[PDB]
Amino acid sequence: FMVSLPRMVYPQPKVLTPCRKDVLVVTPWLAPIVWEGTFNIDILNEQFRLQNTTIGLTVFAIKKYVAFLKLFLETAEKHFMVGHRVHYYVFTDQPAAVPRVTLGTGRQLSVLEVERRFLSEVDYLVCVDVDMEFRDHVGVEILTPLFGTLHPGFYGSSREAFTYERRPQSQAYIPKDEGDFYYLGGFFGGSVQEVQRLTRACHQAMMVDQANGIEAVWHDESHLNKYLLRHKPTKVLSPEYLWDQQLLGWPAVLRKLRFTAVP
Ligand SMILES: [Cl-]
Ligand SMILES: [Hg+2]
Ligand SMILES: [Hg+2]
Ligand SMILES: [Hg+2]
Ligand SMILES: [Hg+2]
Ligand SMILES: [Hg+2]
Ligand SMILES: [Mn+2]
Repeated sequence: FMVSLPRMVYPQPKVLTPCRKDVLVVTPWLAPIVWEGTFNIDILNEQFRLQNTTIGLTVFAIKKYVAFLKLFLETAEKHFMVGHRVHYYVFTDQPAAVPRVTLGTGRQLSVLEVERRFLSEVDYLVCVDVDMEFRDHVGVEILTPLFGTLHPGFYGSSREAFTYERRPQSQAYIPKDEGDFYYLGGFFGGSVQEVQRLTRACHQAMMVDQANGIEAVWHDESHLNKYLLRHKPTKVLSPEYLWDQQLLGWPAVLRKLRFTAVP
């Protein structure tokens, strides 16, 4: 089970004072939406460390994308799950091109040239795009059975504007009157079991579409959105977790820019 937390001194939560008055911090199915100010990282760090949590971070770097690995890994070392056990999984067609990045204690990297394995090596899997860089804290506050991240270009949009697959001939089809949020295909995760269930579902849905001669408007992301619509995530990450400052600047609603696209 889980052992007791130790004595800790921190500000008492205020029942009659809203966390944030500018954003939604909980979904209709009671999943928290992670924004700066909603969590006390010291409490969460304690909770996950007491469980000796290991987080796997997977990235695919093919062809010219291998050039993004150095910055990605170096910044992950400074901001991703610092203090916890981390196992990086770099899938690439150029294993010899992977840069030799210096890792902190308790962190390792495996190069897989281009599943069981994940179940016995890590507790959670975080799947992200490699042409990115960490700029601020990305920690255990995101860990949960299944999470999706709000696409920075649609967080304030109506479901009508969401670029979901709109053709009924596709397994990723989502009608104009359905949809909670538009999740990004570049940052999702959860327990190994839940992540594998999601990838398995999308892989099969994509095979059906292919056989039917159709390709979802935004490929994997379209299927990811259909999956999360029908299997509600247990946590939703705010756009703080995947932003593009060049394209979107730095709105007041974002107190931190944690993971961003590289110019
Ligand atoms: Cl991945
Ligand atoms: Hg708060
Ligand atoms: Hg993954
Ligand atoms: Hg899917
Ligand atoms: Hg897929
Ligand atoms: Hg997917
Ligand atoms: Mn990307």
